[PDB]
Amino acid sequence: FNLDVDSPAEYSGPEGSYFGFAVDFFVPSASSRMFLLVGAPKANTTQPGIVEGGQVLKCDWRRCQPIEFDATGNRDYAKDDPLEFKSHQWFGASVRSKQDKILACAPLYHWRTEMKQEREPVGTCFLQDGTKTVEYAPCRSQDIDADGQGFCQGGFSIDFTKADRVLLGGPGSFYWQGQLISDQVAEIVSKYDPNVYSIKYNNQLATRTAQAIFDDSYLGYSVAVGDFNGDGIDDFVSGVPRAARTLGMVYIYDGKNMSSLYNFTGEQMAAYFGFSVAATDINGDDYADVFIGAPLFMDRGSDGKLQEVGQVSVSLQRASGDFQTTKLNGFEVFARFGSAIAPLGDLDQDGFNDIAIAAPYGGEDKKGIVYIFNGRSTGLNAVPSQILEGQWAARSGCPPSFGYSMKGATDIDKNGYPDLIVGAFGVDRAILYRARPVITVNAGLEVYPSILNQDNKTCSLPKVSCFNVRFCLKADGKGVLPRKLNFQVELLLDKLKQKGAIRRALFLYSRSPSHSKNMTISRGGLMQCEELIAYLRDESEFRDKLTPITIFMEYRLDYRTAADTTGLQPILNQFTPANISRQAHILLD
Amino acid sequence: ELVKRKRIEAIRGQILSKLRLASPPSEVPPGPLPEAVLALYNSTRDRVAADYYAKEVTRVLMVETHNEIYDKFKQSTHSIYMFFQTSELREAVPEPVLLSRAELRLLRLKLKVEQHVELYQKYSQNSWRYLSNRLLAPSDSPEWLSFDVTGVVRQWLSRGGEIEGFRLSAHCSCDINGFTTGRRGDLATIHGMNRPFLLLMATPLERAQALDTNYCFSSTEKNCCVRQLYIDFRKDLGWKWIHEPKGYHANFCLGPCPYAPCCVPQALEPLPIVYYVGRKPKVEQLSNMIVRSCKCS
Amino acid sequence: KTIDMELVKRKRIEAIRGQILSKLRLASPPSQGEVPPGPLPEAVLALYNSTRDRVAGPEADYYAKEVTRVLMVETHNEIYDKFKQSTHSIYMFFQTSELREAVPEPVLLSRAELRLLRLKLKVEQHVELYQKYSQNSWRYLSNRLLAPSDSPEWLSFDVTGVVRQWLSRGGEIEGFRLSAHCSCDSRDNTLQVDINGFTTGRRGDLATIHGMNRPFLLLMATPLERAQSTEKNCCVRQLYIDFRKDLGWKWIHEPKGYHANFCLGPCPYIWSLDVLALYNQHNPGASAAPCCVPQALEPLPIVYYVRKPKVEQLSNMIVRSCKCS
Ligand SMILES: *[C@@H]1O[C@H](CO)[C@@H](O[C@@H]2O[C@H](CO)[C@@H](O[C@@H]3O[C@H](CO[C@H]4O[C@H](CO[C@H]5O[C@H](CO)[C@@H](O)[C@H](O)[C@@H]5O)[C@@H](O)[C@H](O[C@H]5O[C@H](CO)[C@@H](O)[C@H](O)[C@@H]5O)[C@@H]4O)[C@@H](O)[C@H](O[C@H]4O[C@H](CO)[C@@H](O)[C@H](O)[C@@H]4O)[C@@H]3O)[C@H](O)[C@H]2NC(C)=O)[C@H](O)[C@H]1NC(C)=O
Ligand SMILES: *[C@@H]1O[C@H](CO)[C@@H](O[C@@H]2O[C@H](CO)[C@@H](O[C@@H]3O[C@H](CO[C@H]4O[C@H](CO)[C@@H](O)[C@H](O)[C@@H]4O)[C@@H](O)[C@H](O[C@H]4O[C@H](CO)[C@@H](O)[C@H](O)[C@@H]4O[C@H]4O[C@H](CO)[C@@H](O)[C@H](O)[C@@H]4O)[C@@H]3O)[C@H](O)[C@H]2NC(C)=O)[C@H](O)[C@H]1NC(C)=O
Ligand SMILES: *[C@@H]1O[C@H](CO)[C@@H](O[C@@H]2O[C@H](CO)[C@@H](O[C@@H]3O[C@H](CO[C@H]4O[C@H](CO[C@H]5O[C@H](CO)[C@@H](O)[C@H](O)[C@@H]5O)[C@@H](O)[C@H](O)[C@@H]4O)[C@@H](O)[C@H](O[C@H]4O[C@H](CO)[C@@H](O)[C@H](O)[C@@H]4O)[C@@H]3O)[C@H](O)[C@H]2NC(C)=O)[C@H](O)[C@H]1NC(C)=O
Ligand SMILES: *[C@@H]1O[C@H](CO)[C@@H](O[C@@H]2O[C@H](CO)[C@@H](O[C@@H]3O[C@H](CO)[C@@H](O)[C@H](O[C@H]4O[C@H](CO)[C@@H](O)[C@H](O)[C@@H]4O)[C@@H]3O)[C@H](O)[C@H]2NC(C)=O)[C@H](O)[C@H]1NC(C)=O
Ligand SMILES: *[C@@H]1O[C@H](CO)[C@@H](O[C@@H]2O[C@H](CO)[C@@H](O[C@@H]3O[C@H](CO[C@H]4O[C@H](CO)[C@@H](O)[C@H](O)[C@@H]4O)[C@@H](O)[C@H](O)[C@@H]3O)[C@H](O)[C@H]2NC(C)=O)[C@H](O)[C@H]1NC(C)=O
Ligand SMILES: *[C@@H]1O[C@H](CO)[C@@H](O[C@@H]2O[C@H](CO)[C@@H](O[C@@H]3O[C@H](CO)[C@@H](O)[C@H](O)[C@@H]3O)[C@H](O)[C@H]2NC(C)=O)[C@H](O)[C@H]1NC(C)=O
Ligand SMILES: *[C@@H]1O[C@H](CO)[C@@H](O[C@@H]2O[C@H](CO)[C@@H](O)[C@H](O)[C@H]2NC(C)=O)[C@H](O)[C@H]1NC(C)=O
Ligand SMILES: *[C@@H]1O[C@H](CO)[C@@H](O)[C@H](O)[C@H]1NC(C)=O
Ligand SMILES: [Ca+2]
Ligand SMILES: [Ca+2]
Ligand SMILES: [Ca+2]
Ligand SMILES: [Ca+2]
Repeated sequence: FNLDVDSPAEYSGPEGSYFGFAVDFFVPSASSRMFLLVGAPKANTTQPGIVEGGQVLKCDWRRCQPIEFDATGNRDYAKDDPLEFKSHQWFGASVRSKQDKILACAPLYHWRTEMKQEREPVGTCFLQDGTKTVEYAPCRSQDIDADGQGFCQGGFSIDFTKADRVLLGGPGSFYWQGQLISDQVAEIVSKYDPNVYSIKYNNQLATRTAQAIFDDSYLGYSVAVGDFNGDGIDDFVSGVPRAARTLGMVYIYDGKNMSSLYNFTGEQMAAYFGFSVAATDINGDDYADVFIGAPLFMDRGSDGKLQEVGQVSVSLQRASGDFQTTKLNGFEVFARFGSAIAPLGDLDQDGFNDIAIAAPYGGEDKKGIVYIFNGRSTGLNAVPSQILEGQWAARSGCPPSFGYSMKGATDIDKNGYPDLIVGAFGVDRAILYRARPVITVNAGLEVYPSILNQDNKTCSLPKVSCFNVRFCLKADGKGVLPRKLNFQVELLLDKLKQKGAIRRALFLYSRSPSHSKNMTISRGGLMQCEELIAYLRDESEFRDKLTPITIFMEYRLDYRTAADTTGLQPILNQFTPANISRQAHILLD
Repeated sequence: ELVKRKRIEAIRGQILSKLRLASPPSEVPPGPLPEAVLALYNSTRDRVAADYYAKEVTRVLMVETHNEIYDKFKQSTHSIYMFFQTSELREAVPEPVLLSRAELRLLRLKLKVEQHVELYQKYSQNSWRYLSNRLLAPSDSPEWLSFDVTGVVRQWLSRGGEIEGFRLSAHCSCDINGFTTGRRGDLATIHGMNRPFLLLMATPLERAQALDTNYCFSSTEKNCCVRQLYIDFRKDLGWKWIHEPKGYHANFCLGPCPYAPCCVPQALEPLPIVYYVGRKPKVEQLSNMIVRSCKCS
Repeated sequence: KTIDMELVKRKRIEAIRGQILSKLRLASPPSQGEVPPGPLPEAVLALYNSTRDRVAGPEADYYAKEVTRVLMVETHNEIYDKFKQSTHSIYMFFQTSELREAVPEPVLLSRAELRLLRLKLKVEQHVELYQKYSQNSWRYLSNRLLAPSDSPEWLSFDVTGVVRQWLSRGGEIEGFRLSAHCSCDSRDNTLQVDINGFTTGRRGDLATIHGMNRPFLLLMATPLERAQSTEKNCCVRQLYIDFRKDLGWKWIHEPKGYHANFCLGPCPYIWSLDVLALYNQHNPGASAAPCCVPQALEPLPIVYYVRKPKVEQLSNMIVRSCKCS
């Protein structure tokens, strides 16, 4: 709810380049600056003879700079015999970053066999750990042809573990059975050799080939990491959307010896159960939880007609090994809710992680919507607390696809709150939404006495029936915010009487039914309270002694004086921002 | 006198933070307060024998020789059996996660010679499984010991078994020893006051409601984190007189510690070296070289 | 609080340099023109390989310790003459002419842990260790529960107090005994542990190497060649704190005062003239910036009211000692 939609950062790349197809963060060595990593897989580069090689750009929080992963053209196997084809390789289709490491891949990279003249899409990745740039093509092997890893398209999806292992998905391996490959980063760079086209890694973990019934399964279509067998080693989660006769499945493998741990299965044919997956602990139990998107899920409408809305299943991990699974249906028809799932960390710093789910084709003009969901003790809140709307219309070709890729859980502005990058490759754009600080306010209101006598003269005046109004105010926040929060408080006596009626209350010295007061209070210290005297009008001035006198107290914030150096204005917690009211009565008999 | 006044204001901010409190609470008796909590306070100061917040200390006494403690045991003159009720344990500490430290304390009487003691746990209400061990010294005065059974108490609060207990026999040479008297009350306090009680230290529900290289190397900390540092002898020192090793990960602690608190290492590891002395090779081990963890104190 | 460098790492390196030399009680590196390049015996490589194996379990403790080991006596001598091997116990024997030769004076001995070799034992076992008294009697030492290791495991038992007593007597023959747990009050017994032994019957050419990895006693002693409060340095100063006097808090009944000390004093390093002399107190951690920090702390129990009196205990309050690290 606290994402700043008033002043978001708009980053742009070359038009038609699908700029924003993959997004991620960049946090290098020590306490340095932070960057946005954006993929543009159809982007023309300066590579000799390479048309639309693609690139990954480093943007500053505010110009963007291309990252030089590879400046060379197509290597030759022999004279007039090109070894590789980097044109239209879609480099930057998936970008994943861990500390000072940036991993980008080219899923549509084709490579000619070293036995004969083929053009097989084995896929390749480039890894940059500071200065050294290495190549990584675990599917570029001697296991050629569709039967092997020739059509693997390694690097279609990637992720990092907490133990410096890379997780790579290859949906085309073994006649499109798919394959997961995991290599230690110490081995990737050490065993790299620009003169060796098929490097064999000893600590490689891979899903070996199975029976022919499992062909055309697309294992490795999406990936995510998290511990599930309760050992400490990040395990491999991957969607298998065409498995189970187009029902869609998700396989879980152990991250130590590549063994199957748990299975999930879609519940509707061709719902693409497994298009996107994510792993993050959502209910504060230190057990990573599985989020599976099925953007093509069709549910039944109220009228009995089917409607494609997409579905995400939420599976809560338990120590007993089981899973508590629920299902979250999309809101808009054909929006493909569940196309992208980005763990956000604790977006609002409430003690429970939160998550974003995108419907890249929802909203007006099919521009795109991103829904923000908050965690709680019982799991994920099914109702979204914030709606991110796309602003960019569809020129021609692909729709804007706002939300198609996203990544969270990184506080890029050191504001105390993790922020969120949202890609929209159809309009070549990426947008940074900054989390606004959340102010929790506890307001109080005491009215003593409750019963106002018709003639109780006590407070000094040259004396009329008067009473004390004591209102207390306390505020706090959890992040990087200033101490002094300036509040504007308004009080209205006897509001129930609309403008034009007969009023019956007004402050003692202000001589005015309303009293304004500018209030600087400090968060965290103590509750600052203030008393003041208001009185009732004489009996003969109004015959209306039946209309209960409601004391109304309203409070607001300045925001401008509570903003940050970056102009990020805080925001109140959503269920408890309101003003409060109480009342006193005149009795008889 | 100015040096001492700065620490006091840090103690003020520490105690309130340890209680997770911003301000102290807001009477009776004009005489001495109840000796039920003075028995706890006299039992907490009596020491013969991460988590910086406070722990609420409560205790529970054992069951007399009545209440069915006798139809099962009673006569093994070389042992002592102790039993407790779970209906009162899960009331001082509701959630097993709140339990932090649970040490079982007894009371010694015999002062002459020495004995060897083995401790067991109650399983299947008939079988006993080994726990810990401790040798005893002839102290001329009554001494108070304690056995850390936190791991045992934690599992018992998760179970609905309303009857549990412990067993204290002597050494088994593979012959019974330890308790040479058959009254069972000569060596320890039976059926009297100051009888064995289980001292508990848990965290209130009001509260709940130092990582090492496994976190400091996978994340970029701005605070007191242990940074990586591989020290080579030939490269960073110019020492070719040390055969093994020829380089190691000593690391260091760098980082701030706010609420002068410094980033000091908490856990260190020794390093074995191999060097020659003229013609005599000596394999020696240096103490505390590899910095594992780092703390702020 | 000013930008900071990567030179902090070099401050550690130059503190390590002076540290290693001080723990070895050396002023300059020794001569290596008296050392022959090439020969690296596999006898000292087994020592170094056993010291890197860390089995889970004052002024003289900061200096270096010369690590030497001694293997045991085989079952081909004396170990079969009285008892041999049985399911009830396992016997290991050592000499003394080599124990008091690696550590001549019994005082030099610092830590002496006896290390063995486990085999896969799966579920559960319990082991008790004994010492040889006089010749006839055996006395308890320690005990240890066993975990289901599917792979060969290496253990270690701190028998320092035993070896020191063995170095004081001229007893030319010593040894240990390894039986198992004794379930008593009702009588049960047996041993099921598979430790690397002799098996008695392995012969041939490879039989000679089947005596390797046998139980050995790792020793860590101080070489014979070494032998031998007034708030100047980092010392802990006295400070008595009263609650009514120094805090003005009447809401805490007990206690009514305690001694909360503090650490005052500088901790510098690599000073002119040099020092390599006082290195055990100035910077024993060899850190880039040594601070006078407390090393040992003690908790404090408190008593306060809220209708429910709660007895609580605070962690880390009383400062005992102060170090530079
Ligand atoms: C979650 O769900 C998923 C999906 O269901 C599940 O993952 C699959 O789990 C099933 C469980 O059974 C796995 O099925 C097993 O697959 C084994 C395959 O590996 C070997 O077997 C190959 C068999 O060859 C087939 O084809 C030939 C004809 O070509 C035919 O004659 C055979 O009978 C067989 O059908 C074998 O060829 C292959 O060998 C390779 O390498 C050699 C060189 O060594 C080379 O010469 C070969 O050419 C080949 O390249 C490979 O080694 C299979 O062996 C195994 O067999 C068991 O079941 C049968 C039937 O019950 C028994 O008769 C047999 O004795 C075995 O017990 C079994 O069928 C499937 O592979 C998984 N898919 C994966 C991992 O992608 C997860 O397990 C689920 N999760 C959980 C927790 O359950
Ligand atoms: C005291 O300790 C020292 C070292 O601390 C030791 O010297 C070393 O001995 C070990 C024997 O275990 C040697 O390790 C072997 O290495 C070869 C090849 O290694 C090459 O590369 C190294 C660089 O690291 C070079 O220095 C070296 O000269 C070689 O060129 C391996 O082939 C050995 O076997 C492995 O493969 C087998 C399959 O054939 C496996 O079955 C076996 O498990 C071995 O490990 C493999 O599997 C492991 C999983 O279980 C996996 O984790 C491993 O990575 C590997 O894949 C063997 O490992 C080592 O080279 C020696 N060091 C030097 C500098 O020479 C002393 O011998 C020792 N003294 C004693 C015991 O008395
Ligand atoms: C590839 O790697 C995987 C894992 O990385 C290996 O799978 C392992 O298999 C071994 C069997 O060889 C299992 O060990 C057994 O443990 C039993 C005791 O339970 C312990 O493990 C629990 C695991 O956690 C549980 O919860 C999670 C949910 O979080 C579940 O998903 C999971 O399935 C478990 O149910 C711990 O939680 C628990 O606290 C225990 O520590 C033992 O009883 C068992 O047999 C022993 O005892 C036998 C006789 O009693 C004896 O004969 C045997 O030799 C053995 O000693 C065995 O030890 C591992 O638990 C299991 N891993 C995991 C993560 O569960 C797989 O073997 C490996 N493959 C290869 C080829 O290397
Ligand atoms: C619970 O703890 C409290 C303290 O927290 C403890 O109070 C102790 O009371 C004894 C008195 O019995 C104190 O000891 C006395 O100290 C003065 C000198 O200051 C002596 O003169 C006293 O004389 C003793 O010796 C006599 C010899 O003829 C005895 O006959 C006579 O009974 C006296 O004991 C005595 O030494 C002691 O100082 C305090 N404790 C502290 C910390 O000050 C109380 O007794 C404890 N209660 C239980 C049930 O454990
Ligand atoms: C006629 O009008 C008179 C004035 O308008 C009324 O006098 C009022 O009488 C009520 C009792 O019903 C008083 O309320 C009490 O106030 C005390 C104040 O003590 C606190 O003071 C400060 C806050 O200012 C606080 O910090 C302290 O710690 C004390 O807690 C409360 O403690 C009591 O609970 C109680 O509410 C009014 O204070 C008093 N008004 C004035 C101006 O003195 C009179 O009651 C009316 N007659 C009727 C209605 O018949
Ligand atoms: C990246 O650069 C390439 C060129 O290096 C761009 O490809 C060019 O695309 C245009 C259409 O967008 C092609 O024009 C066509 O020409 C043919 C004649 O061959 C004509 O018949 C068609 O009707 C059309 O007009 C152009 O040929 C093509 N260039 C090459 C060398 O093939 C590409 O658009 C650039 N992409 C981005 C994102 O900048
Ligand atoms: C004080 O703030 C509350 C907010 O809770 C206002 O209540 C709103 O009232 C309008 C119509 O009366 C409703 O349409 C809104 O839905 C209410 N808000 C909520 C959050 O339910 C109230 O109007 C404010 N006071 C005044 C005088 O305007
Ligand atoms: C308080 O500040 C407001 C501006 O928000 C101003 O209009 C008003 O006059 C101020 N009132 C007082 C009493 O300072
Ligand atoms: Ca795992
Ligand atoms: Ca969870
Ligand atoms: Ca949250
Ligand atoms: Ca932020």
